[PDB]
Amino acid sequence: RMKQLEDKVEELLSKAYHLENEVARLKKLVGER
Amino acid sequence: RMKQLEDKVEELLSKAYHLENEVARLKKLVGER
Amino acid sequence: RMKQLEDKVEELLSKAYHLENEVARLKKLVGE
Repeated sequence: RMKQLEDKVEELLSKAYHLENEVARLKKLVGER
Repeated sequence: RMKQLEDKVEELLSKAYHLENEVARLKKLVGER
Repeated sequence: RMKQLEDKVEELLSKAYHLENEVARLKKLVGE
């Protein structure tokens, strides 16, 4: 229970940080102004 | 409180999964691969 | 789609950091 919840939070946070990096790259690939 | 937060982490992980799907779609759309 | 995605990713991050704080407060209560 507690440790499992903590591990899922860490899984979630790394996923979110990778999503944040992908969004930044994509914005650069789109090349809007 | 424990099941409220267990449910919350599953809800956010599901959101992250659908956002990863969207990142893969946007890379295909912008010309990548 | 690009802006919609950026906004959803910002909401995800915000929600996940708030959840992390909540989980740490719960860990103080349940220990382990």
